[PDB]
Amino acid sequence: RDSVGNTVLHALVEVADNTVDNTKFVTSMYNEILILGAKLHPTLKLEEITNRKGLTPLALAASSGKIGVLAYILQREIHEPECRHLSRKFTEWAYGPVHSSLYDLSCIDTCEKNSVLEVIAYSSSETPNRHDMLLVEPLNRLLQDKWDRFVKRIFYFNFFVYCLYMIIFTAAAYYRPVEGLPPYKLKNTVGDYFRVTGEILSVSGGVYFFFRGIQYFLQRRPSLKSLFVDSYSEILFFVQSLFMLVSVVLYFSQRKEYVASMVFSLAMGWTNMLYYTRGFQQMGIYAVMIEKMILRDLCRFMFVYLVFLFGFSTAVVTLIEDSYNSLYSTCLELFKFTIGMGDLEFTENYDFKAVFIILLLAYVILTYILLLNMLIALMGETVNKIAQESKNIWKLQRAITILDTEKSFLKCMRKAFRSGKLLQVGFTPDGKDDYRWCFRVDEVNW
Amino acid sequence: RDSVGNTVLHALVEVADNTVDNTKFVTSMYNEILILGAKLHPTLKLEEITNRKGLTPLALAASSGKIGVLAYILQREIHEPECRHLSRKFTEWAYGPVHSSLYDLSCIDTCEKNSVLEVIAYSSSETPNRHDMLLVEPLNRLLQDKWDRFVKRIFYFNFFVYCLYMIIFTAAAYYRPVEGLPPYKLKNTVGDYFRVTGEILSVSGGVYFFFRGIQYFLQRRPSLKSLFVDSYSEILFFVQSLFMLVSVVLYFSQRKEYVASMVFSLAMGWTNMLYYTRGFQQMGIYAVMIEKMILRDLCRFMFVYLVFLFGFSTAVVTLIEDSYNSLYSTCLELFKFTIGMGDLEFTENYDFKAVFIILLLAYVILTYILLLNMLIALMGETVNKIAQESKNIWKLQRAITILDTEKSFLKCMRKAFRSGKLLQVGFTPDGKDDYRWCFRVDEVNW
Amino acid sequence: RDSVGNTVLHALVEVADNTVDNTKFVTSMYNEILILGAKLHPTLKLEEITNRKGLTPLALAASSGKIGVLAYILQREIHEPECRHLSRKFTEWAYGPVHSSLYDLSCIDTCEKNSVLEVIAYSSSETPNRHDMLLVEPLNRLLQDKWDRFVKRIFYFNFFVYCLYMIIFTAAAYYRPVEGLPPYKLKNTVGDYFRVTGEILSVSGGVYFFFRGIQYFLQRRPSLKSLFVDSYSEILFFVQSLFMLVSVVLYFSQRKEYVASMVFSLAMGWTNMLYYTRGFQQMGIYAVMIEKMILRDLCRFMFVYLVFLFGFSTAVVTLIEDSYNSLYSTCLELFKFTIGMGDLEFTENYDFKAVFIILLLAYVILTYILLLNMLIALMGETVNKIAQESKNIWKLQRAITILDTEKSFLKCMRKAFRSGKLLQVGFTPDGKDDYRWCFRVDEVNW
Amino acid sequence: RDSVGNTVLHALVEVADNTVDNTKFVTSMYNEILILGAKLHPTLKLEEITNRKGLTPLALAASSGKIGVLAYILQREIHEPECRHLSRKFTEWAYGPVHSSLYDLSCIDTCEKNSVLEVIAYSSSETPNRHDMLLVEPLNRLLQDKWDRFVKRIFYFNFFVYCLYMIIFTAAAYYRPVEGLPPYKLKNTVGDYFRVTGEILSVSGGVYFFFRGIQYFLQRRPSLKSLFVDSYSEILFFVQSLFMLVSVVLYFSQRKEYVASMVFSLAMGWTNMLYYTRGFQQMGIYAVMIEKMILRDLCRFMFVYLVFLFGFSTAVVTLIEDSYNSLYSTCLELFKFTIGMGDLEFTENYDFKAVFIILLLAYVILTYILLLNMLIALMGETVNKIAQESKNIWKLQRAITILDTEKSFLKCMRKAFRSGKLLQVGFTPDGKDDYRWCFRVDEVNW
Amino acid sequence: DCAKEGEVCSWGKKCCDLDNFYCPMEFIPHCKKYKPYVPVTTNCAKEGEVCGWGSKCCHGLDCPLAFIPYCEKYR
Amino acid sequence: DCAKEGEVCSWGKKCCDLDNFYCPMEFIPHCKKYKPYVPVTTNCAKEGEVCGWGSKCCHGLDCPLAFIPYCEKYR
Ligand SMILES: C=C(C)[C@]12C[C@@H](C)[C@@]34O[C@](Cc5ccccc5)(O[C@@H]1[C@@H]3C=C(COC(=O)Cc1ccc(O)c(OC)c1)C[C@]1(O)C(=O)C(C)=C[C@@H]41)O2
Ligand SMILES: C=C(C)[C@]12C[C@@H](C)[C@@]34O[C@](Cc5ccccc5)(O[C@@H]1[C@@H]3C=C(COC(=O)Cc1ccc(O)c(OC)c1)C[C@]1(O)C(=O)C(C)=C[C@@H]41)O2
Ligand code: NA
Ligand code: NA
Ligand code: NA
Repeated sequence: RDSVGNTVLHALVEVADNTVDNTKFVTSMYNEILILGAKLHPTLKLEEITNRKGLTPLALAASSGKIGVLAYILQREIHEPECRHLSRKFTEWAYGPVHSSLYDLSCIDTCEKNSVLEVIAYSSSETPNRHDMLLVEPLNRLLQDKWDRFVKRIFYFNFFVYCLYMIIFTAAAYYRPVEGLPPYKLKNTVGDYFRVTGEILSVSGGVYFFFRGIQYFLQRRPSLKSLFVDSYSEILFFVQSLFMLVSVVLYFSQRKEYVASMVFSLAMGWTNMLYYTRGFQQMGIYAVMIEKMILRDLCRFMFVYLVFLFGFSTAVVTLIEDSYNSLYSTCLELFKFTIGMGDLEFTENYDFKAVFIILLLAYVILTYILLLNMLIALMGETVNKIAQESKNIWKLQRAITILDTEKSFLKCMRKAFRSGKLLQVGFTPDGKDDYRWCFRVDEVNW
Repeated sequence: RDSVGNTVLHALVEVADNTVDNTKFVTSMYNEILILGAKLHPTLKLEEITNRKGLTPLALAASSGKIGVLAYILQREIHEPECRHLSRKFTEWAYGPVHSSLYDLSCIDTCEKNSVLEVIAYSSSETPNRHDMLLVEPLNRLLQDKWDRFVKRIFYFNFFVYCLYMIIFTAAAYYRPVEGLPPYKLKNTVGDYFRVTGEILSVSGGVYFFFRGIQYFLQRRPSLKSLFVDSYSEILFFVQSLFMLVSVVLYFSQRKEYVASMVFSLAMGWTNMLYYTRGFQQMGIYAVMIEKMILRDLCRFMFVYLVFLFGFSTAVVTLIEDSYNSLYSTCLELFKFTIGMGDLEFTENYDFKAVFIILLLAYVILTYILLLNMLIALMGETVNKIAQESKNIWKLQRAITILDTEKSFLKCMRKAFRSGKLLQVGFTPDGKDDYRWCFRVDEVNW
Repeated sequence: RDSVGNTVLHALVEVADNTVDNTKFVTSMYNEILILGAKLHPTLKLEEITNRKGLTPLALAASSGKIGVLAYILQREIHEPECRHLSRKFTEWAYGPVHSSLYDLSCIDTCEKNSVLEVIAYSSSETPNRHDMLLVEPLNRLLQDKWDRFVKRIFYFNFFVYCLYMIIFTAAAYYRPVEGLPPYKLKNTVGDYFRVTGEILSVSGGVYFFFRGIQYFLQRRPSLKSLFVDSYSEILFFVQSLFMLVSVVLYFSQRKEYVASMVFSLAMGWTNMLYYTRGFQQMGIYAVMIEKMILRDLCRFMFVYLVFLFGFSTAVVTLIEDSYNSLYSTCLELFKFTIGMGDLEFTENYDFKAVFIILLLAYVILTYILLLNMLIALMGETVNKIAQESKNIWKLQRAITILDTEKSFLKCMRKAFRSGKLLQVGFTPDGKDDYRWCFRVDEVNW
Repeated sequence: RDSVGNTVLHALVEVADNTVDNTKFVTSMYNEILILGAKLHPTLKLEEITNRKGLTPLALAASSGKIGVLAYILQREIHEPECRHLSRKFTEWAYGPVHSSLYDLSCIDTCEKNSVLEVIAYSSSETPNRHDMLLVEPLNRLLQDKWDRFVKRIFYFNFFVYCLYMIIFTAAAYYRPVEGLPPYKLKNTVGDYFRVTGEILSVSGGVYFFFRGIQYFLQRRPSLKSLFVDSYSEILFFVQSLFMLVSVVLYFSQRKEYVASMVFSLAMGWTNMLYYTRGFQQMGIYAVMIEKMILRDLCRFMFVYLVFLFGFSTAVVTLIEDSYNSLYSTCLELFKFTIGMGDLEFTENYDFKAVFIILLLAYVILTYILLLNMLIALMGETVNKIAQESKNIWKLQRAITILDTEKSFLKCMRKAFRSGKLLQVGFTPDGKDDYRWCFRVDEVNW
Repeated sequence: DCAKEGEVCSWGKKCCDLDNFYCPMEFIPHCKKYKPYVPVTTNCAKEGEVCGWGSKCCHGLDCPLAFIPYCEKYR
Repeated sequence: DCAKEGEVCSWGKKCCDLDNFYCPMEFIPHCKKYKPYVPVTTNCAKEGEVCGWGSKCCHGLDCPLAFIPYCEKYR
């Protein structure tokens, strides 16, 4: 019996929970069942089962993080006659500590529906072991070789182009004209032509980023609940694009406020450069730490601090009546007290001075010594919590970066395949030959 | 032999110390003894034995934290013909990994003397497993379902009402009249009517909290030694009520000092809003951390710091004689030095200046670098100590919140029972049927 | 063969290294040797061997930290007919979990040469288990009962007397006359009589502390190498006494500089009050942590910081030539920069300003961010290191406090013994009776 | 078969990976191979085979970190008749726990190509066991004796001389003449002669350090990739020499800017005195924590901080147009904000003030609270990382310090050999006697 | 050009005549004209009375800093 | 009584005539008299010249804050 046409292998992928004994259970069942199916009806491929979502059992295993299934289903190796057309791994050369294994490469690069990499790297950040799933030998070495071969030429080139764009934007912004009421009529001097060119390039960059963000949001379809947990970088780039467009709209509307928009874009224009530090072995950690601290910490501490700030602010402002002249100024003053920059003068001529002093001393003790250092202790725990995972984290930062680039590929090339339509495998119940884009990989393990 | 009429089960509850083999021994003795009692005199219930404190073996096991006993006595399960009327756990449907067990829930909701929940949640903060004892399946799931069913609507409603009350109080306080000598005669303008309404609502809230606090203190009877270790929240709310009442008393006494009281109440009126953050899965920890740090840490560090401050303060004040013009001002100045806000000017015209400098440098080195960072290390230790246990603490903080509300409930209905006078158990030595308010719970465990 | 007349038991104390199997070895050797000695020459006691240091095997085991030997030799329990006079432990009543043992307490309080307490508590801070050696039952119970019985009334009384002395000293110092050229002629007003009385009491206290310190130094005879590692408190009290005496000497010398001495004494007069917080279960930690940090940390960090301070100070002072007018002022300014209190103004009219700025920025980065937080990390390590173990240290803080007081006791009674010349032991190869100052202790252990 | 004429022992050293069973395998192979070689061709020594790098199997094992091979090959002990000339360890006196072993010492001090000391202590900080490999007994005792015997008399003396030099230099700096346009004509007063003498001594020191640094760089040949990982101290001393030489060159060129060079040298002249702090058991650690923290931390954090600084700096400078009058001043102001020294004044007359405030508050929150404390937590992790390894670390500091000094020896001394051409070993396949400079060492181990 | 009295300043414009008008810090800066410094009115405390707890002292004397201040004429 | 010129001040005594004498901060304060404010002498840099790296500018012009300053007429 089944629910939606699921095969027994499908139900077993669902049931498996990465326990060692359950792993052996499902592994042995898969071995026997696949052998029997190969012998009974060697007429068509059955692993590409359709479904309501079109999900294969290996695709489901990738989606749910059932690493135990992936460890075996992608590593079948057998030579028993009448069932030799379902093997995925082979061997050609062998030595004591080193073996030159031959791996099948289908369902990874070009499956046309949902490859293995296309699900592990695009998971919803609930899978407990997505950082380890890419450590399996075929995927790990494929990503390593794709990185070494051609990807770097595109990544470093992108980084250089972005840096040039930001330098040009900064230069154009610095030299804006001072007289009021835009738009301004250019003179025939060379400086005006350079400034106009800089502005045009800046707006072009802004428009480009806007459309890239639109495409990403339409294709990915975020949930609106995990919108900010993932896809942080696209959100920030898109926000920059919005600010730039608002700035140009105000510019052509004959208002002076466009500068107030522009500088905000300019600030992010530099800051988002930290994105490109992902993918470096060492310097990448200082990006992910900022992301975690700024999302999953301060959105909680915000309310706890704000209660204290607002309560004491209204207390002080209503106590003194006749520099604390308004609610805003007092909010700023107490904020300055919080971070140790403020000063306690105690000038004359306030009535109720003796109570004012007690309130301020209570506030300073409560906020500066007690609460703030509590926040610091929590952040210290957060950063120490991911000192050790840094290697595996970096691997994810590598992998996703590749998958966006090779998907885009920018030159109408088709060099993604590793090597060959190798016919040396050629196993099939028919008399014909076949290939699987096989990859020779040396494993040194003893 | 016995001390105060205690049964053998009672003495075994006393003796039990939560060791695994002692648990096995006591449980086996309970099984044999209860079966013997059912065989000998199946005429009346003996589990509800009275005592000088009126504690049943269940009640005593709950009070003393004998978790190993509660693991058993609340989950008795046996098939002994003619003696099946003392079982608590049953089964109706059963599958491989999942079983739909049927749990007896009598004496938990309406025992009329002292329920199990009324002891675990109201313990004196010496029981070591009070945060874990509520994790047993019957109680745990009962509380979960009671929360999900109806309690949330009351809790969020309470939170909203309190927030409105505080907003109204702040608005009324901000717009107080400026001219002196209260009470003030209202004008026929609308603003005066709104202000009077705000004041009336504020005083009503103050009176209400006063009476709620008095009722709690009369019902609970704290020891006066653990008065502040538990019941922190009622103490703070009551303090607010006292300040509000003092304020109104001064207001009608034709004194303008009432504002000095009112603002203090206003400050607390915001701050203890943090109480309602308890019960949230994540944001609740920032309340209990503050409670622990402010009680069990600074009441010890206070002595050391005060000794240093007072000693150096008197030294400086007696050294210079002829701004440090008095003991109070110098105490404030050295306090400012402690938290890095002060400044070292070294003006002219002090005699013995060369000694004054040495004293100040010794003080700064002793307090700012050495002592304060020691305090910070201890608070960091405290914060990391309860990063993990907070989850279980949150469960406790959930449970107590329910028990106050459900017991009160303020609508005189009786919808708190889970379901049914279920007769499917119906076990008794007589020919009659019976019910125990049983609850069907699916356990998924394999 | 032997070195200095040492017995075989003595050599076994020397050889024992607290290993479990060596403990069994020396234990069995002691059992057999003691039995043989009892059988061979039951004529005189042989345990009180003389030596060059006058150490018995018990005394040497206590001195060297051979806890394994103390674990047995103080609790010998055996029934060997005709040789029952070597047992130290006996029994009168016995139950399942609780036994009312009878412990020999001789040679612990009045041995007249060197008791176990008199070397365990007076060790040179190299003994590895001195914090645990007092946990052997006879010693632990002696100290606990002596504390509960009478010692507290003396300790709290001492604390109160000292507090009164310091209050009187502060009051006398505050109201010193302002006119110059001491000594000053008193007037017949009451205030002068009170001031003179206060001064006389203060000087008397100073003299008393001076003589107590001298007596301690003569009796203890410290090494001059571990002078400051132990005996910190006597050193500080003695320093106070010296400052007070110098102050009075200057006072009668017709010089007005005496105040410069007096205030220093006054400062320590308060600070040393922290000594009396030792012996409290909770608040005692804040004394030992300060002692350890101020001795075994800053005497190392001092030189490393001073190199930076002096180097940059001379660099800045020689760079600018024509507020940094002298070496002293510049040293102070850079010190202010170290602890975040200073300010970077960069005024005009210095030549070489562009290099001055680079030097200061290098200094601020090197000292404030980098070095100081290194020091803070080390102190955090120290504080967390002894957060736990110092519970055992509190026991030491108890024990030494008793041993100084009971030794003096200031009432010329001899009520320190626990109870009785109990004759119920009465074991001897002769026909006579005897007592060992035995005490009955209930041990509950199962 | 072989690659480059390597012996079987060479291949075994290469293959060994410090596993226990691989250690046993290689050990037994060495035992059998050595016995066979002694029996087959007792005509010449074959263990000391050269290679392209000139590395013997002992030398290669030392170079590659094959500690397991050093554990055996340095301590061969065997009684094989007719083949006893391959033993390195012997015995003369023996007792129960203590044995007076006799160790061969050849090829450690005078091998004339590449001693074990010359590669174990000169590793590239990639060897995994370099901190432990010198803990093998013969090397450890050699270094301990060399330290105690004669080496100290040099090292302390060296330290004193350096300190004296710096003092003179400081004086020579302080009293420079004030009038402009060097060089200055001396007067016949004594002060001028002292100043000229001081200057001459200072320049001589600078030249000496320059040539020592050049000699080191030519002899060592650093890779230019690990140039700064090792050889930090020579780099700093050489930099000092360069600054001094530039200073004197400008001095004779009739320019006033020489002082701008000189003070920089003066600063380092003090600062790097911490090099001599290495070699102390306790005070040495405070040097190493600097060396890592300034190299392997801030060269990473630099770019992350600079992005924020530059972005916000340009944003603020372009927002306000008409003290923030230039990019440099604004960069300084925001830097002052980073370390809590600055002030938020909010003066009048800036247009767009409402946006200026928001930018500054965002910057303060982003840098001061969030980023900086992240840096501090990472440094805390680094500091605690090497609190424990200090005992090993200082040993390395000892060893290298000896090897540079004794090799240099500075006085034509030849005291490095322990004692004697001891003939008591005298084992050889010939009928002759022989010596191995053996060392008698008492080992106490049971 | 600058903004006039009652107009929003500091978002794109400053107000003129700093000796006449100022731009307050309230997050919506409507600039306003100055007011004269009126002298102290009645109900100020006199010499020897407790100051700072319910009322300030008159302009002729100062209120010192202490837990329970008493005003004294400056000398 | 106060101390006279050349005597050690601030250890038990201050010096008189603060308008004439001051007690310096050198850890042994020998009290000293003030000096006249002499004007700027020669060798000061002029407008357009680099200032702050080897010489200051004359009293009639100012030296801005930047990595390579150039002096300008004070306005
Ligand atoms: C997520 C949003 C919408 C965000 C947008 C603005 C307002 C932002 O502040 C925050 C919230 C904030 C508020 C106050 C202080 C700091 C941060 O975080 C980002 C946003 C956060 C930052 C700081 O975050 C970064 O370090 C950028 C970054 C780090 C790591 C990345 O992988 C990354 O991906 C591209 C980007 C940059 C700002 O855009 C900026 O330059 C200013 C002035 C404010 C920052 O809001
Ligand atoms: C490595 C190089 C070339 C170095 C040379 C100069 C510029 C240096 O700053 C650094 C970088 C720097 C920049 C800003 C602030 C701090 C450090 O580190 C050293 C260099 C680093 C230091 C500080 O490092 C030390 O503590 C010295 C030291 C520690 C341990 C050692 O074993 C040691 O070996 C001799 C030397 C001293 C300076 O030379 C100095 O006195 C000033 C003003 C700057 C320091 O550059
Ligand atoms: Na600070
Ligand atoms: Na920390
Ligand atoms: Na400040």
